[PDB]
Amino acid sequence: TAIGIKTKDGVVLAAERRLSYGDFVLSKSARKVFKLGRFGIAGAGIVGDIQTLTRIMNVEIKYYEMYNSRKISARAAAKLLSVILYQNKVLPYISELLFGGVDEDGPKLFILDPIGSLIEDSYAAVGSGARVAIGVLEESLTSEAAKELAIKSMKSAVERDVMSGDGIDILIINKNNI
Amino acid sequence: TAIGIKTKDGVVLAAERRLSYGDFVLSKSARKVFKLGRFGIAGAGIVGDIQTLTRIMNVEIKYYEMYNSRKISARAAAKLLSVILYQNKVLPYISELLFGGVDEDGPKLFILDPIGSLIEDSYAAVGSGARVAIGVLEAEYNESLTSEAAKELAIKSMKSAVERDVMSGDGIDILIINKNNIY
Amino acid sequence: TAIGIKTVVLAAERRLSYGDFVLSKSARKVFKLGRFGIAGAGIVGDIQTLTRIMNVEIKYYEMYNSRKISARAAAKLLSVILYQNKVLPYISELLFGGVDEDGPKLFILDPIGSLIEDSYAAVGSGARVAIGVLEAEYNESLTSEAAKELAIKSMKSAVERDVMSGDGIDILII
Amino acid sequence: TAIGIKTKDGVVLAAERRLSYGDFVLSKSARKVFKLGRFGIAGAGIVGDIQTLTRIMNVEIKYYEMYNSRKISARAAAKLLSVILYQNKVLPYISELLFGGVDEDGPKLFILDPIGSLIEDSYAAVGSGARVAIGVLEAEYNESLTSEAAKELAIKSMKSAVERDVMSGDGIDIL
Amino acid sequence: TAIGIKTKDGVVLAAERRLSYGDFVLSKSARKVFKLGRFGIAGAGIVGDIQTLTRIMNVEIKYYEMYNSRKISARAAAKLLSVILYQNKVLPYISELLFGGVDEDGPKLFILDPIGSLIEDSYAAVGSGARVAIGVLEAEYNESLTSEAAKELAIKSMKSAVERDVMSGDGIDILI
Amino acid sequence: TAIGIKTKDGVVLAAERRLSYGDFVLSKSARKVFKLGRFGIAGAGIVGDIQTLTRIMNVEIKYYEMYNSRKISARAAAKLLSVILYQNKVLPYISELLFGGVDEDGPKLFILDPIGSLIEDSYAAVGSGARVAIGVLEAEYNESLTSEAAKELAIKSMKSAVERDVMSGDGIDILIINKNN
Amino acid sequence: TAIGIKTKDGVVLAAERRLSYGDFVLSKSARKVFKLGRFGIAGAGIVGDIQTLTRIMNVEIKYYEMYNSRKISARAAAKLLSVILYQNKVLPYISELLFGGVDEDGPKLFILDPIGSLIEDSYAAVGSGARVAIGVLEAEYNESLTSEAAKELAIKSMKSAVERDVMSGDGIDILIINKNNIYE
Amino acid sequence: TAIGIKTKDGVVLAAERRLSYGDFVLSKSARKVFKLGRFGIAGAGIVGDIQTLTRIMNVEIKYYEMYNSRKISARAAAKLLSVILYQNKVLPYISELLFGGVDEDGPKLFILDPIGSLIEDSYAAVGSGARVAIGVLEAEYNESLTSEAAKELAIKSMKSAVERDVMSGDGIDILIINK
Amino acid sequence: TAIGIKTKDGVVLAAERRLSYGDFVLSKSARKVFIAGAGIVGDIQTLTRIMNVEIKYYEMYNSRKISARAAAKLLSVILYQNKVLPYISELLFGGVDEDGPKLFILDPIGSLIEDSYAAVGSGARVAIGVLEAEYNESLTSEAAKELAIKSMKSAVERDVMSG
Amino acid sequence: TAIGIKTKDGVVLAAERRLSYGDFVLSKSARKVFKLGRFGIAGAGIVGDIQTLTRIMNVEIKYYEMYNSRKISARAAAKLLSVILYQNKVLPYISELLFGGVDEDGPKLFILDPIGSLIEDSYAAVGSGARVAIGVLEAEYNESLTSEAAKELAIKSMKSAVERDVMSGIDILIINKNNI
Amino acid sequence: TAIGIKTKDGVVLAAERRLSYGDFVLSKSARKVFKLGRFGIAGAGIVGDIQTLTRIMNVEIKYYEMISARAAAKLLSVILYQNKVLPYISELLFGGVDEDGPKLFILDPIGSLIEDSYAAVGSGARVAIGVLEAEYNESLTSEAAKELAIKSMKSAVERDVMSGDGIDILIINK
Repeated sequence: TAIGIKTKDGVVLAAERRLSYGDFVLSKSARKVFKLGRFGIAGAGIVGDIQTLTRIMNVEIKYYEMYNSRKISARAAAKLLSVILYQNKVLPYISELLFGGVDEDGPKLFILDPIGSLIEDSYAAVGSGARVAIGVLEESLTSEAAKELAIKSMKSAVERDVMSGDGIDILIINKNNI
Repeated sequence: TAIGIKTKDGVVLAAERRLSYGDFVLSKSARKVFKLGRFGIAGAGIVGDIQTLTRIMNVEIKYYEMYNSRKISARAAAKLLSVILYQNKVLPYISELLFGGVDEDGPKLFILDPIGSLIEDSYAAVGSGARVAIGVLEAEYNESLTSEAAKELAIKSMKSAVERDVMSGDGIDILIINKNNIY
Repeated sequence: TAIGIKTVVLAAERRLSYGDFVLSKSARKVFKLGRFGIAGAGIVGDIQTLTRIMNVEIKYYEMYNSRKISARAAAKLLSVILYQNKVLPYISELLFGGVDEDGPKLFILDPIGSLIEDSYAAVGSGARVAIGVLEAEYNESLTSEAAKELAIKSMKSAVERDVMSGDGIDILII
Repeated sequence: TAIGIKTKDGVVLAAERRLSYGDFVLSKSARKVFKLGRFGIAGAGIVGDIQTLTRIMNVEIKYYEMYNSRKISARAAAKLLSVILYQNKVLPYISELLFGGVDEDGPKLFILDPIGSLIEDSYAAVGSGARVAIGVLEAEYNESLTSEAAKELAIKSMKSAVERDVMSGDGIDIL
Repeated sequence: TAIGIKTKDGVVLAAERRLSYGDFVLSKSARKVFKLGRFGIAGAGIVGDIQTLTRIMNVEIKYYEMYNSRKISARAAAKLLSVILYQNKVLPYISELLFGGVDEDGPKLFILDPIGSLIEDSYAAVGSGARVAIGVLEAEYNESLTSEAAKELAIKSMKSAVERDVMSGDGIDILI
Repeated sequence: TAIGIKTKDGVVLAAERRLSYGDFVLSKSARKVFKLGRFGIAGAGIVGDIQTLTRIMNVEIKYYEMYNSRKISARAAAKLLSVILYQNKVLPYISELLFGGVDEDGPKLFILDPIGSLIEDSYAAVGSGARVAIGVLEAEYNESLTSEAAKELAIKSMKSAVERDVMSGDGIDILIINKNN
Repeated sequence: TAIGIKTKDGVVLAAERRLSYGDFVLSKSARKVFKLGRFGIAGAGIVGDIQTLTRIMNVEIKYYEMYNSRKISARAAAKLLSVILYQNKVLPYISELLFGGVDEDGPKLFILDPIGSLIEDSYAAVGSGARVAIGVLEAEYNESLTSEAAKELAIKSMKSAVERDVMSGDGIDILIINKNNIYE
Repeated sequence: TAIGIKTKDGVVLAAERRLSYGDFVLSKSARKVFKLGRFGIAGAGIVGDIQTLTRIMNVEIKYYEMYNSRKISARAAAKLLSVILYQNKVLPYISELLFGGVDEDGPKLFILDPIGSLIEDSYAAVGSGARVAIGVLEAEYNESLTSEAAKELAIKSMKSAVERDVMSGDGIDILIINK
Repeated sequence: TAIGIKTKDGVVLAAERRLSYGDFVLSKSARKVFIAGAGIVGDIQTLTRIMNVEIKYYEMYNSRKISARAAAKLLSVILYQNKVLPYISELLFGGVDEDGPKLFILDPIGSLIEDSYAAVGSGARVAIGVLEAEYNESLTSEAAKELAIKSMKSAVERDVMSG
Repeated sequence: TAIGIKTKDGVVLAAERRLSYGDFVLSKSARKVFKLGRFGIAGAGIVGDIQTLTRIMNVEIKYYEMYNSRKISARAAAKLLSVILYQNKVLPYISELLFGGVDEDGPKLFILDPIGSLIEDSYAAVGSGARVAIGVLEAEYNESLTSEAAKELAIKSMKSAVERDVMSGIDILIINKNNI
Repeated sequence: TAIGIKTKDGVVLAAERRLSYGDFVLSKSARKVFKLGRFGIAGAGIVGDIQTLTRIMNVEIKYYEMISARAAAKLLSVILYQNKVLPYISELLFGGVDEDGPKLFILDPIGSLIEDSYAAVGSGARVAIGVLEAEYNESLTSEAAKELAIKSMKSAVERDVMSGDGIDILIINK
């Protein structure tokens, strides 16, 4: 479970903090939301694929940024991450991802598949309880009101999905704040 | 998930109130602990098999009680329930059960399989999170307990099973059987 | 079965059984690396070769960069070692425990290579049973030898209720 | 796991008291040894089949004893129990059994399969750790034993099966 | 079937001499115990994997002894043999092995899996009738044995495995 | 493993005394040779099917003998046993059988399948090591034998099957069918 | 079907001359016994694997004999053939083989599997009717035989396998192998 | 393997006497040709099905002959045997059969399947080596044969099937059926 | 279906000219005699062409023509190197050398067999039956032609895949 | 292989006489065309199902004809045979059938499936080579034919199926007015 | 479905113009007949394999020319045969006229070359060859064989579900 909400003021991301293999909870504290620089990503699936994609993307974000000195935007990093997922089509990174940032064009939110398909959409959820959470979600918002909408939708997914626990990490992309 | 704890002069039963088919919770309030009269049962598995077994056993407890002028002993109702489970071995009632009561011989607690095997034991758990809950019971066990201390032990073990089993959850029903009353 | 408790205390079984038959009553599943210790469950040969590879590459890092390796660094290294062989995964779930200048650190590793930081954990067959005991009695302000006693109670519960675990249990204090 | 030992006048039975479905122990106290009169039986497998076979055989032991007025001989109850196992060949009672008693012919010990094959042997074990336990019996079985020395032999063999078979591993009763 | 017994003065190994594919015995004389110096190994499984492992390990024991001036230790040859088993994990040498030797640290006995897991234990058995034979060992095992009393214990345990295992019988191979 | 040898003097049957499920021996003493009275049978396969077929055939031998006052022809008991095996074709008695007796027509030896096919033959073996044992019989069998020479041939052939078949055991049971015993 | 018998004098090999695919005989004359010079091999299984192993081993026998100036010991050719079978474990030569020769150590007989396991034994049979034929050998063998008496034992055992195995049949190819000469 | 040859003198049947389960011969003397009186049958397949079909057909031939007081035509016994095979379609008698006899209409030879299909033909073979044996028959067939010349043709065809089929061979049983 | 017959002086080969995939005839005129074998047509055609090239190979280098035994061992190795993906075709190889008439049977694995009379393919069972009835070692070339016509005609009447 | 041709005067049926199980011909003379009375049937599939259906239908034709004094209209015998095929849906008679006759309504030709579906048509083929044979029928087929010209069309179509189908390898019966 | 008919001194080719995946027609106009200079080919199967074989063969015809029908057929048999592991899933008809005379050829996805006159290929080929087997002549004219190809293809249209609605014809008289 992971939720992104697109506001005029920015992009809000939030996801669970639970990992369970099979029917058994291994950890009540597994971070599924990660911040780099200005952008936040958060996804669901196997944790190791998501963690290595946060680390690979952090390296190559620094690659372009030390090369150009003009920080990358959201679309540029999205197409990069779509190619990184797509080159390994034979052995796919088993993870659906949400990519969120704010550019000079405006706030941008992105949906990525394990094959590497890039989708623009305003509001989205990804994972086990995503069905339930998008139901709660189903254009003129504020950043902290969208936080409260994300808490309501994530709380609904907690009550009705067996794989989504607590944690409910919240992250606010602004152009203005960490 | 369902837990029975045997105390000297009393049996404590407790189980979840959560039903989920697949990966999706259909109901936050599904009763898995039932009282019959003299005695109480609680099990885990498919809900419809458990409910029809509460109803069939309720009927035949009244059958024995109206005829033979003696009240039911827990061993007699257990052997009856083992035969009812065992006659339908070809199409088994998919449910593991805990049978709890108090007779003149003393407190009695019973474990039942879908085939119909009867086991005498002091403490037991049944279902998805039973592994986790018996762990808590295996830490804190004495033969010399009180009824309300065993209530708190059942709350601790069921709370551990809530935090670490995906199939268990929201709510806990507790039936308390001292020799005097059953509430 | 293997248990880590963050105060870091690690403890695991010493029993190996293939199928329904015990081959050995003395199979070490806890290994020392200086001020580090790991312990895991699964196939023994994957765990032993991972103790040996990680010992070599800890010495690799320590001889080049001239300081003691961070537990996070050895964990991220071990996640890559598990992850490069995704086609033929090292069939073993691992617990990584150490103390750095940032503080005590405990880590959970999967055969794919996912890194998790948690306070208390168990891994293996009887882990379900053992985490139950830990969930009943764990909070954040413990001492090292009281957590040893908690690990003896939790591992003993897993001995009585898991067919794959039992016999003796190793205990390490970090 | 269940062990029978034949002594020149007397039969010793012993078995586990642990039931585990899958990799998880449901009960530390599951009776697998039963008494039916002057003699007794004990087997391994599914518990419900064993319990209903103790009860059915108990009923029909009383059947023969009431109607024919003489007592069950152990060969007669064994051939009866082989037919009870054999009529249900389509849906077999999933349980291997040890039948032990003493007749005027002498001590008699019997092995029964879920199909219903009857075997008379001196020493036997049945179940998961039976392989291990029969090893202990083959080291130290001789035809001239006493009852309580064979009790100690049964404790040694069952203790070996406890340490090297993951199935059971609790108290062991002795008949 | 192969049995190792650890005594305070040394290590005793013993195994079958029977090979049967399917339900049919091809040979009444198939050696499954091999001597490599002061090192005995003996294992069970496919014979060709065991035979090629005796020859490869014999070569590389000579490799270490010629290059690294000292003689070789049993822990070193065991870790070597674990790596040899582990490099071929994709196509595993289908054989469970017992590695036995004596070093200056003392008597050492070792169990190896086709994946390559190394285990130190006092007494062990490996193969079809190993279940039966370890039963005999679990009955009367003392840490304080003599070499020839442990020989007689190995004969009793191997004889039990002969009478109750269809795959192992009529073999007299005892190494120390 | 079970061997029948047809002599002019009579019929000799012999079989193992070993039962092993899987790779593990359950019993060193499992009787696979049974005498019905005038007749003797011995077969291989599942033991429970063989034991219940000895008992059923013993009952129906007594059935025929009490109603007809003629003793049973070995051909008659064989055709009866073929029908008993054949009626249960859906759930076959998993056992190959050797039927041996002596009639006024002479010595008769019979092979039965779990389906119920009846074969008359001089020498035969049935079971796991039967392949090995028939080799010995195919080397050194004659039509003109004596009863005790065929006993020694059966010990040689059964011992060869013991040494080269993992299912066969040490137990050896010998039953010579010739008017007496 | 192929039979080797170890005598104090030498080693005797004999096998069928019948090939049948499925339930149908393609050839009444298929040689399954081959001489390599100074000794012989004979096996059962797929014919093409056996034929290419006779040719490969003949080449590499000539390889060893032209270099090292000493003639070949049967143990060396056996260990060589075990490695040749073992290198192709992924695609095994589907053939069980009997390797027979006489060295200065004495007469030597060898059993080889498609994986490449080498077994030393006195008497052996390999193939479909090997079960039957080893039965005859297990009844009638002794350690003190002569070469031509062991020939007669091989005829009896192969004749039993002809009468009781569907995959074997008419024709027999006996080798007698000695230090002095080699007979057919 | 079983061979029937239709002559305008009589019907000749011949088949093997070998039974092998798997790759191993159980018996060198297993009768697969049976005579029912004036006529005879012979087939291949499982032996127990063939033997019980010889016994059932023998019983019901006596059934028809005792009630109707007249001899049995081969067409009638063939249609009877086709119904007996066909009623048990769920659990088929696993056996292909050759039915041969002579009626007042003339010599008659019949092929039966385990389902129960009846075929009229002159020459036929049934079983493992039947392919080989019909080859010999397809080379040396004539409508105008004698009884003993067709015997030699059956020996040649069965001998070819002995040399080229692993499941057949050993001895050969022949029973002439002129009148 | 393909038949080779070894006579005192000469080898006679004959085979069908029918190809049917499944239950349906695609062609009434498919040449299977060039050597002659049965199986998939494309494997046989490329083996006639490859062997023709390498027959010309040996003849242009070594002053002396191929002996039929040499071309058979060559063709056995060509079949055997591709054991992983076998040329799905059973072949009959027939020629005359100075040693005498030689006839050869080849499997898709590459096993070489020397016999007198042989058949290969669907109706080979039927045709070998005819050969087993009426063969002698002392035949003439044109009498063996008539024997091959009789055996192939029996296989035509009794095999659905030939014609 | 079996072919029916509907002409304005009568119905022509023709089929093979070859039975092969697997890849091997058991018989060069296996009748797959049967005459019942005023009319006839012919089908393809398992021979035993076809033979028992000819015999059952012959019995019940005599059943209807003795109780009702009237020979059966082909539609009535077709609906009967469709019910006979349909009652045994659990264990289907594995055979596709062609039913041909002439009534006072005119010439009638019928196609039957093992389930029991009845189809009215003009020209049809059934079995292995039916694909090939229907091609010949589809080439030039007028509604206005004569009986013996349709015989030659059936010989041409069956001969095409013989040359191009391995399972086939001719019995033809004419049915016009009251002269078979 | 595709039909070639060999007349006196000319090859006539004709095939469908229908493509349907599954039970659904995607296109009523899919060209399955292609012309290459002095001659032409037409086949059935997967369309992409046939189209890439027309283009590859066109390239190598220009390669050799910078021609006989037997040579281009043996080339196409080798092109089909080199890719035996991943076969071009397409059965082809190759038709042309050389100085030896008119030549018609059948190719399999393995690459077997067969020389014959009239012969269909594809789904309805069974039906269409039936029409051809009825009105056989070795002595035909080019336009009478056109009418025979239209009759046979029309029969295959009416009785095959994977054929019809479009029919293109190439004449290799010139």
